[PDB]
Amino acid sequence: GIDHTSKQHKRSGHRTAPKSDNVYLKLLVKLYTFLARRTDAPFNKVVLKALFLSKINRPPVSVSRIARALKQEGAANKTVVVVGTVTDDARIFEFPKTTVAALRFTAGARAKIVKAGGECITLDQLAVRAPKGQNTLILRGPRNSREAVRHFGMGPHKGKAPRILSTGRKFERARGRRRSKGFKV
Amino acid sequence: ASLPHPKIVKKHTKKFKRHHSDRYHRVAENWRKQKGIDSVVRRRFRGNISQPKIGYGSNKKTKFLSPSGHKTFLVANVKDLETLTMHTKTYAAEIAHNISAKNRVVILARAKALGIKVTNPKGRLAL
Amino acid sequence: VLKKNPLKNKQVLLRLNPYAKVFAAEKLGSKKAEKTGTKPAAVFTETLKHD
Amino acid sequence: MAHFKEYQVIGRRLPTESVPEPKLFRMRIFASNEVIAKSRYWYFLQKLHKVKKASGEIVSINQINEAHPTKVKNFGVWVRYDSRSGTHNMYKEIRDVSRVAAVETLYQDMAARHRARFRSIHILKVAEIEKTADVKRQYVKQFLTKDLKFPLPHRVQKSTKTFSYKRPSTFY
Amino acid sequence: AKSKNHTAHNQTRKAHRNGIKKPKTYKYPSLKGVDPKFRRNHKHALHGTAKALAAAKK
Amino acid sequence: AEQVAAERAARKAANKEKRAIILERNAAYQKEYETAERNIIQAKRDAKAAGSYYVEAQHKLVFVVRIKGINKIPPKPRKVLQLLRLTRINSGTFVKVTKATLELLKLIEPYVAYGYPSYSTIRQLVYKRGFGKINKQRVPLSDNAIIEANLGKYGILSIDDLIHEIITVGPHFKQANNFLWPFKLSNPSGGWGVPRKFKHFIQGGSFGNREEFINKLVKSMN
Amino acid sequence: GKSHGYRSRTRYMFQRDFRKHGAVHLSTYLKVYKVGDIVDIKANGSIQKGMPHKFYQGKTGVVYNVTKSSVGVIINKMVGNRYLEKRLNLRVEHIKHSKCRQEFLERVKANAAKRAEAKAQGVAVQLKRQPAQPRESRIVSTEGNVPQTLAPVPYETFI
RNA sequence: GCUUUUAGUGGGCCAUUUUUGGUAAGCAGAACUGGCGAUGCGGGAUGAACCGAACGUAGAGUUAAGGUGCCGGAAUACACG
RNA sequence: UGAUAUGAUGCCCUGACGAGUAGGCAGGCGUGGAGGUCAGUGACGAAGCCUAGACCGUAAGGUCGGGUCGAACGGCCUCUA
Ligand SMILES: [Mg+2]
Ligand SMILES: [Mg+2]
Ligand SMILES: [Mg+2]
Ligand SMILES: [Mg+2]
Ligand SMILES: [Mg+2]
Ligand SMILES: [Mg+2]
Ligand SMILES: [Mg+2]
Ligand SMILES: [Mg+2]
Ligand SMILES: [Mg+2]
Ligand SMILES: [Mg+2]
Ligand SMILES: [Mg+2]
Ligand SMILES: [Mg+2]
Ligand SMILES: [Mg+2]
Ligand SMILES: [Mg+2]
Ligand SMILES: [Mg+2]
Ligand SMILES: [Mg+2]
Ligand SMILES: [Mg+2]
Ligand SMILES: [Mg+2]
Ligand SMILES: [Mg+2]
Ligand SMILES: [Mg+2]
Ligand SMILES: [Mg+2]
Ligand SMILES: [Mg+2]
Ligand SMILES: [Mg+2]
Ligand SMILES: [Mg+2]
Ligand SMILES: [Mg+2]
Ligand SMILES: [Mg+2]
Ligand SMILES: [Mg+2]
Ligand SMILES: [Mg+2]
Ligand SMILES: [Mg+2]
Ligand SMILES: [Mg+2]
Ligand SMILES: [Mg+2]
Ligand SMILES: [Mg+2]
Ligand SMILES: [Mg+2]
Ligand SMILES: [Mg+2]
Ligand SMILES: [Mg+2]
Ligand SMILES: [Mg+2]
Ligand SMILES: [Mg+2]
Ligand SMILES: [Mg+2]
Repeated sequence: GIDHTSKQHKRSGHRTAPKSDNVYLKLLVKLYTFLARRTDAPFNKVVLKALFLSKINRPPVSVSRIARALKQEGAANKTVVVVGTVTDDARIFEFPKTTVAALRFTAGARAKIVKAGGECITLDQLAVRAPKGQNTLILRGPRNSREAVRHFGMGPHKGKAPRILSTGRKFERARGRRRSKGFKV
Repeated sequence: ASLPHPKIVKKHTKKFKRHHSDRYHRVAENWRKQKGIDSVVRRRFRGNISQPKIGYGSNKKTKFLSPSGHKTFLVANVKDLETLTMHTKTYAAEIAHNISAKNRVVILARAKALGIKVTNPKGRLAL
Repeated sequence: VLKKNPLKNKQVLLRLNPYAKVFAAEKLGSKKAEKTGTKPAAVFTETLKHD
Repeated sequence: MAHFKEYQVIGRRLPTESVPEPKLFRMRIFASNEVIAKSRYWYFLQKLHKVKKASGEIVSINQINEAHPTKVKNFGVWVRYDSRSGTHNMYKEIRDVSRVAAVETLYQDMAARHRARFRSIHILKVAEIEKTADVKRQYVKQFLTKDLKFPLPHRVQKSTKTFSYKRPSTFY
Repeated sequence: AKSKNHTAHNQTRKAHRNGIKKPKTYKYPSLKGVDPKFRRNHKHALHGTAKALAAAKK
Repeated sequence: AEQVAAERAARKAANKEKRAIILERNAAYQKEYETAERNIIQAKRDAKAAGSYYVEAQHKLVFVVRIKGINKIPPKPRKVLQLLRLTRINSGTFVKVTKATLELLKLIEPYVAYGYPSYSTIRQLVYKRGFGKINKQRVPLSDNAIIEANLGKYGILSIDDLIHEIITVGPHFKQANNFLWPFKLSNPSGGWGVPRKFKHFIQGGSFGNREEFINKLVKSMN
Repeated sequence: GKSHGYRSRTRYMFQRDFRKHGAVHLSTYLKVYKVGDIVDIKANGSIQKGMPHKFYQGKTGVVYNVTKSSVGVIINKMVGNRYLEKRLNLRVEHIKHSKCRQEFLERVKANAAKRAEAKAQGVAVQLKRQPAQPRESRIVSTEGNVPQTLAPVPYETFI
């Protein structure tokens, strides 16, 4: 026998293909595992993996979030890459020109991008313009701004937001939530 | 006439029969695995029957091959039979159990023409 | 595909370690040593055979 | 314990700054190999002087062969041993052709007669008895008489086959 | 019907499966429990030097 | 494209240079080794001549074999056995001797056998059962390029370069030694020589430091 | 029934050091502590205020706060399979500056020196610490020292 | 390194060492570890816990603990009492 | 991923590992009914049943021959209990 120092037959724990069944997605992966295998460019590896990500791990990127990233000094002319969908933000009044490569653009989001004289590119189109991912800026959405996360880590003194259906006074606000009744948290 | 293969090794040829399938009529021979707490079979005590496990799995090279070296392929009619036209060194046709006698004479005939092997030619032969 | 023992296979013995050819040739494993006669002091022999 | 060799073992305390060249003690040890022999040395050394292997050093280890291996000798032998209920000093006499052979049978004897294993025995002294009639125990003296002769009655030959066609004879 | 009272038996086998995780040190530990008078001044102190380095890039 | 004998020549010619470097190296080690041995022999003689005692430097290198199976081992020795990379029976590794290793050996004495390996048994350990660890994957040695590839940055382009680094306990001994997968030995072909193994060597058993007697054991297990 | 109160089991732990009772010498109060300092915790039985609980006796930690009569000390205490951060308010009588880092601070300052002196001559440093090495060979002389031969000794009594 | 979510469990018992009650117990109760429980395989005739050794299907070699008069594979082996 | 030949979850190279109750997960076997398909099988004999006859699968199971029989039934992709 062996005195095993490590658990045997352990799966790496990382996705391999996306769990999705969509042909077009499976083709883009076909494209980028090739690109990742032959290009030595780190960008392609980062993209290939992102395509496997489940919907929760690929939050949308706002069109205003895009606009902010090009305000980095030196980055104004880079072409932003979002592996996921891009959403419209009504609350910015001026959107730069640039170029956005994404999986999806909402109707209003690509409209805004296009009205400033910008471009909306699919990742394969991005692939052909930038096989090594040259001059690209990759943006990720805010993963932990999701609602479920508010309830994660619930416990005494944790400040963490109960799982509750109705709210308002006289829903889980009395004994244990204030000094007057019992104790507080 | 079969594509050449390594010598075929069966590795356990004896049937795995349910424990006590020999003891009571109510217990079929079909394999079923002991879940009992005390059971000598599940605990692998020396002297008892052996249970199926993946170690017994056949060599990928010769797996599915028959003694002759051909994989067998079920055949209803000529069209089915003709799917073997380009592989006669790999597959052999086994004629389906419910094919009529008169139809079997046609499948055999075309089989000969194409050089496709047939595993049960004597089936329903009027002789 | 199949590991070969340098200690039983002269081919691969010579593959690793080219010095093996001259070693065997100059015979080298049976080397004779310089003959010197230096002798141990009386103190050494006395305490050896002491009680 | 095994077939014995006799070793000279020399050791000392590690040299200190204020005491370099410490005092060099020797023991003669009977053991089957140098590994046991050096062990035994530290065993008795810690029973005498303030040291232990960790603060000491083995200076030299040497095997000592019999001076006259084909000459018969009367050995007087001195031993300390532990019994079940106490510890005791003994004097036995052994007659053999080398010290190393004598210590062999001593250890056998102590095992057989007094049930002492090797751990329970200290060889105090082994020395040749130079004048006969300094020989004390009579199971030896017996063998020092002049013109000594004896027969070996009732002899058993070992058979090489399971069956015999004769019936045997113990004549000699 | 009495029964076992207590034991620590097996408890450290368990502790060691996923465990005895080292403390997890951080640069910039929290100021929690620090003297308020100090923290109040420390606050203004930092605001001033912040303003100071923005006056460097003015 | 040329490449036919063209870059085959640029290759074969370069291959011939490496074997050349290897020849004069192994030729040197041999000189090194025997004049090191002769010198100690004469040290001992000259000291007796002077009426003195020549004591050798304590050994800087030992070879440990796990003599004990996998079950019912106390946790502390158990960790050590892992850290010394002996996780199964009769497998063994080389150890450099310092205070902070010697104390490790101490803890595992009941479960192992060890001593001072001769050049001979190191040589035959590596030529026969020597394997490297390359992206894990326990690669058999069998060609010198395998070594130069992985140990090259430390010097060491041959199998005998390796052996030399081990036996002399060189500057790069840690990297050299860790490179070698733990040796997998069979049981002894003579047998253990003792009636019971799990006594110390001194007590008629098999475990602990049997010193130079480790070579007789390992050679029968190799 | 059982008794688990705060100072239980602490009889000899908080006891006073033979012929050391009485007022605490004034140097204990003249010492000065800063945030980040590494201190050792040992309770002084004569000072009942600002006392460490017995669990932190013999424990070493870091100063996270400085106050009038006291210093706050964080300690990693392990409960379960994990460590939790503990914050202790201790009076200065129960705290002592630790020498646990002294050799390191010494070794750094000495290392800088050897490194500069090396560069300024050339290279050749070796400033990592090394374990006890086995001894080199040596020649021991029999002159003035001839080996004395010892034997084991017979059983005696002297009671 | 980090996050979420959920099963079963919440009668335990044994061995060396430390150890309390009891004349004691194959009794009752703690400490650390290793085990049985959940585990077959070789040894201890037999046996939950001992010794050895932890299991995919197989070939050749070598061994452990334990054995080698006959049952029974293996010296009615050598040696001193 | 390079077409002009057949599986890209594929094909090829290499290393290590394999005990298991309660329990988790995975990949598969089998049944009644449903959408699609093979212009599937069949009164020149469907289904069923019998058979120390044959063949494939580690296995759940699958396939054939022969006997008996008399009107219906199956493969594959999916749906459902
Ligand atoms: Mg919100
Ligand atoms: Mg009120
Ligand atoms: Mg059942
Ligand atoms: Mg049973
Ligand atoms: Mg049971
Ligand atoms: Mg009750
Ligand atoms: Mg009870
Ligand atoms: Mg209970
Ligand atoms: Mg109670
Ligand atoms: Mg090591
Ligand atoms: Mg043999
Ligand atoms: Mg032999
Ligand atoms: Mg025995
Ligand atoms: Mg061998
Ligand atoms: Mg009490
Ligand atoms: Mg008060
Ligand atoms: Mg849970
Ligand atoms: Mg529950
Ligand atoms: Mg639970
Ligand atoms: Mg529960
Ligand atoms: Mg036990
Ligand atoms: Mg009890
Ligand atoms: Mg149970
Ligand atoms: Mg178990
Ligand atoms: Mg077991
Ligand atoms: Mg034991
Ligand atoms: Mg009998
Ligand atoms: Mg026999
Ligand atoms: Mg399993
Ligand atoms: Mg399967
Ligand atoms: Mg199904
Ligand atoms: Mg169905
Ligand atoms: Mg059959
Ligand atoms: Mg057939
Ligand atoms: Mg019929
Ligand atoms: Mg029918
Ligand atoms: Mg009808
Ligand atoms: Mg389905």
